[PDB]
Amino acid sequence: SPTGLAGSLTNALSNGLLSGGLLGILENLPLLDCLKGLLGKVTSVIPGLNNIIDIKVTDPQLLELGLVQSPDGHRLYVTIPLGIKLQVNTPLVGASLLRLAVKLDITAEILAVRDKQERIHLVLGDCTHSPGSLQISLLLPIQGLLDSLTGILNKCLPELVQGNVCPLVNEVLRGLDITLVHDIVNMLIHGLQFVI
Repeated sequence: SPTGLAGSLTNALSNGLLSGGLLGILENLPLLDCLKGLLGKVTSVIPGLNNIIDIKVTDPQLLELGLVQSPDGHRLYVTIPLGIKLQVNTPLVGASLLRLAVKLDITAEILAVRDKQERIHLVLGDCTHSPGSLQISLLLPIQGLLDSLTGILNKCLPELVQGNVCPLVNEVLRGLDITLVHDIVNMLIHGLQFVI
């Protein structure tokens, strides 16, 4: 159904994000990089035996976007709610240790800026993980390992999602429908409010 800019922008973004192979990106997040003591050297030095930890990611999720327009009408902030499942494993004995639910929000800032030669550009300014949005939740005295783990995932990972997802956001933005972009730009640059 046809609608104003705010709601057009919302679906255009969802669609691009999905079609641009988000979900895939979320499913291939290099999580074992959140782990890089020397008890790791011991496993890597006994041939025929390694990695007593592994993390496969499952069930990527994009929830519905969210839109806010700055008070001076010059700025948009998109909220991008994400969700993954985490299965913590150990190849050595071969059984699941933890299955975890993780939710998280990226927010992208959208700007119009008039250049040098009287052109206007639609730009992705800031694009961060949203502080306070990281939320782990559990699905054998694992709690020693749970609180060590969910602790680790708290500065590593939001910066990891951010780094993997924002470039896609950058891409979906530029690839947007030309008239939609042209309309958005001219409302943002003139402070005209459309988001509601």
